[PDB]
Amino acid sequence: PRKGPAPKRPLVNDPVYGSQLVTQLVNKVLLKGKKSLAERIVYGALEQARDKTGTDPVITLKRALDNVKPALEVRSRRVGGATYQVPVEVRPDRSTTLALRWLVGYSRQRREKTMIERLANEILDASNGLGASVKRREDTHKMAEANRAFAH
Amino acid sequence: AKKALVNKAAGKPRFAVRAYTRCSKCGRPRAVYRKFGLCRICLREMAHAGELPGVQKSSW
Amino acid sequence: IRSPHKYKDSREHFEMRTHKRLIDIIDPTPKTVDALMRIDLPASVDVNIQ
Amino acid sequence: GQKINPHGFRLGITTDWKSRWYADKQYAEYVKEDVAIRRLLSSGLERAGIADVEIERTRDRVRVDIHTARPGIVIGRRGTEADRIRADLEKLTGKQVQLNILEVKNPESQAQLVAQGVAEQLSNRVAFRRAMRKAIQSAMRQPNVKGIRVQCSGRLGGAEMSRSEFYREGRVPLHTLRADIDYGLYEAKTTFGRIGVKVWIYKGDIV
RNA sequence: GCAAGGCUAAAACUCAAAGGAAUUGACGGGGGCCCGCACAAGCGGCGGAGCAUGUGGAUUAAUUCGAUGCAACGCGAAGAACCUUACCUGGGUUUGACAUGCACAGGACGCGUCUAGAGAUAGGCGUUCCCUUGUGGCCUGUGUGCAGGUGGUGCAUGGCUGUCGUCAGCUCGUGUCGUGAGAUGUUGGGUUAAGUCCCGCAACGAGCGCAACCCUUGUCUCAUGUUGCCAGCACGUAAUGGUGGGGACUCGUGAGAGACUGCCGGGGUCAACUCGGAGGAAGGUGGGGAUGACGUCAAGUCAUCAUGCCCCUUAUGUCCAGGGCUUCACACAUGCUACAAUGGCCGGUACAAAGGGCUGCGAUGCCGCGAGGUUAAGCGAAUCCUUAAAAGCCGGUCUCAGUUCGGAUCGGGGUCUGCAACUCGACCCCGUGAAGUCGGAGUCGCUAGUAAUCGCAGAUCAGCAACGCUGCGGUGAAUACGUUCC
Ligand SMILES: [Mg+2]
Ligand SMILES: [Mg+2]
Ligand SMILES: [Mg+2]
Ligand SMILES: [Mg+2]
Ligand SMILES: [Mg+2]
Ligand SMILES: [Mg+2]
Ligand SMILES: [Mg+2]
Ligand SMILES: [Mg+2]
Ligand SMILES: [Mg+2]
Ligand SMILES: [Mg+2]
Ligand SMILES: [Mg+2]
Ligand SMILES: [Mg+2]
Ligand SMILES: [Mg+2]
Ligand SMILES: [Mg+2]
Ligand SMILES: [Mg+2]
Ligand SMILES: [Mg+2]
Ligand SMILES: [Mg+2]
Ligand SMILES: [Mg+2]
Ligand SMILES: [Mg+2]
Ligand SMILES: [Mg+2]
Ligand SMILES: [Mg+2]
Ligand SMILES: [Mg+2]
Ligand SMILES: [Mg+2]
Ligand SMILES: [Mg+2]
Ligand SMILES: [Mg+2]
Ligand SMILES: [Mg+2]
Ligand SMILES: [Mg+2]
Ligand SMILES: [Mg+2]
Ligand SMILES: [Zn+2]
Repeated sequence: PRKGPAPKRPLVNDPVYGSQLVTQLVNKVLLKGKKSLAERIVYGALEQARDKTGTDPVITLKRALDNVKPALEVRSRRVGGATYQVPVEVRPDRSTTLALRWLVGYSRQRREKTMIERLANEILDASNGLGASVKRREDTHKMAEANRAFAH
Repeated sequence: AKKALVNKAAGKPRFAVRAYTRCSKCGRPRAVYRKFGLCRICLREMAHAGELPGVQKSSW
Repeated sequence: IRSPHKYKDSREHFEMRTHKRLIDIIDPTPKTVDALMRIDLPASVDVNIQ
Repeated sequence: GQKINPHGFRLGITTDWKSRWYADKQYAEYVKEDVAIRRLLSSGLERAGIADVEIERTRDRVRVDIHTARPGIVIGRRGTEADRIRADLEKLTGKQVQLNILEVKNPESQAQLVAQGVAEQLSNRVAFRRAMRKAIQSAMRQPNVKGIRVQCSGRLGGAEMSRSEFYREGRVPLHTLRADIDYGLYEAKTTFGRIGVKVWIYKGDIV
């Protein structure tokens, strides 16, 4: 708003996985107030990923988010008779939020049966750097880099 | 409304289910609260005038 | 509804409070019960002997 | 219009009720009885200056306490008009009735009495601003009146175009619900219709 | 004067203004500042399909009527079978379905019967109490004045209400300045959610304004122990506090403390105030509700009610019996349902608040798959009912399909209220099982216990409200870098 910033609400660390990250994904996939259901889906996906790989699910998630972390956005502006996109830098928190939203959205509309295996496959693809979120990040990066001339 | 309809309601009706409740101040047949027997607008005016024991403005 | 016509969004609410207490189990001594039935409280409060 | 009733606003805080009874099932009957007897008081007894009407019901017994400026007109010719009014009252209620007139201290600090006087002046066709000024100066001559607001609305002198005007003096803090305001509403009967009168009298914050 | 055209220069006719300065207001795609789910980041929808409600148009006997941008469209209307009802057809009444003055008399009245669709009409009854001797109450017939209208005029109106708008400014007294309208105060610099305050100022003061006092919620203390609770015990019916016992505890409802920039650090004309800290339930207004200034929209309401002028009085008054207010080639607006696997079904299973209750809440028990019916105890209620909370959790099935998704339509069969349910009610059982697969351009709401989601209760009411309204509770998020942009 016009009257300065608004502090962001804090989060708690999950007893099962002591990191704010897992709570962040639960919050992002939470819909209709079913926090327990979101936790169940994320735990099933993480257990599936651990079953398929062997390494720690939080480490796989960290690899995935580091791979899908973007650098610049393409926020647009209009001055006169035309509108053009302006590539600007992104803060780490905003980049993490955008990548998590992209991952969740692409896992929601995948061609599988349940979100356990859907999110397991999505996080594994993001960890290996070949998934839908990675493709979206590459597209955003290149289409923003194509507008480097208008960098005011 | 109509005083003829008021008298018709007040009288003892054949096929008693034909009866109905109206306002005790103006005879409005709608929005009549059985606790008081007045219509909605008359009830509001009476509450503002403060002539109902126990009825007053609510804030919560 | 605050308005007499067509303005449904103008509403005023009212509360009817009623306070109950003094449910004591005082003994039915004849002198005190006669005194109690002889004394009378203002009509704003309702007495009920059980 | 857009201003709420001061009496209702301060109801349950400072002011009291004009009808005291305790009925759970007989509420509708008591309300009908009260409105009927109030209609009876309003009709015919208008010139007595009806300011306050108090109704009390104590265990199937009707107590009536009417505040009027001149108890003489109510009492009539040594208990004749009052006796007839009480007889009509018992005929209407079906129960024993006590009708007692206590006093009115002064009909210039009282709302629904200043308004009644102004309405009478307009009915007998005196200048409305002149009556306004007379009532206001009398309220100032009254000892505890820190502000009196009177509003005149209507045709205001037979004019086809109705207009709404008011004067004020002192303080009339309608937003101060801790304050004490005497509010009254009466209508003046004119030959081209009628004129409604509202009076707000501010008599200090609180006792 | 080569020309363009320059110079001198009228009239008829037309209108009562054309104009010059300055003031206020408003406006600007002018300048400066600030703010708002207003922009931006996201969350969930509408517009696509079906259903419910209101509207326009068409039909008809009426589809009574009003409302028409935001601020009308689940509005008036918090409950249309006749009743409501004000509309249509037909039939009655007509000094009247109702209240009074004046001339007369006596019944008025309560019941059943047949006439009638009922309204209305008479055949049989009791009777005039009042000293109809006179006064006194009541009513019929001639009436006479009158009653009556939901007929109109909200552009004659009062009251009430919406809107700008919880917008923070709007004015007055004295003085001063100018012929005057008018200005000043209300300007200038900080400051606030705020014309809140601070320092100067031909200004000095004040009112309506702001916060505040009213109510709810957030901590503790004192008081209180029943119908509420069970700390140390007895009692263990039945473990359903069931009983004594207890004020240990919540809790209930009476009174206070506390949170008011209170204190400190730096800053700020040292003042306003700003930023951060300790103690705390809460920090700057702890959160919210009530609280709506001068006035505007000739805004709405002659249909809550009331009111001036006109309009009828065998009728535009009134009643009754049916119909209609619920129609239907279409469009709009507001809500619900889905289009599924965050899911459907089967079995088990735990945790609420706030309300309602003698024309009632129907604890159990029985009948019925079922809604419902029967006898019946307790309950004017912290002891009784409502009362089972659903979302939440576990095991199996289904395996992305117009489907174990979807419940619109239709046939058959029952229950409840109502004299009466085709019009014209709700619910229950079986079977049949449509569109719909995320919705075009466009468009709506939302910053914290918010949006999102799931259930509960009330009001209207005999039945019609688990799709409207008002409140209650559970789980419960992501974004705000910034004010250039609508
Ligand atoms: Mg009814
Ligand atoms: Mg100007
Ligand atoms: Mg945006
Ligand atoms: Mg939609
Ligand atoms: Mg659509
Ligand atoms: Mg219409
Ligand atoms: Mg609505
Ligand atoms: Mg009818
Ligand atoms: Mg009808
Ligand atoms: Mg009329
Ligand atoms: Mg108007
Ligand atoms: Mg100004
Ligand atoms: Mg000025
Ligand atoms: Mg001020
Ligand atoms: Mg205030
Ligand atoms: Mg108008
Ligand atoms: Mg209108
Ligand atoms: Mg009217
Ligand atoms: Mg309709
Ligand atoms: Mg709806
Ligand atoms: Mg199904
Ligand atoms: Mg189940
Ligand atoms: Mg059974
Ligand atoms: Mg599919
Ligand atoms: Mg299809
Ligand atoms: Mg289906
Ligand atoms: Mg779309
Ligand atoms: Mg109901
Ligand atoms: Zn009424």
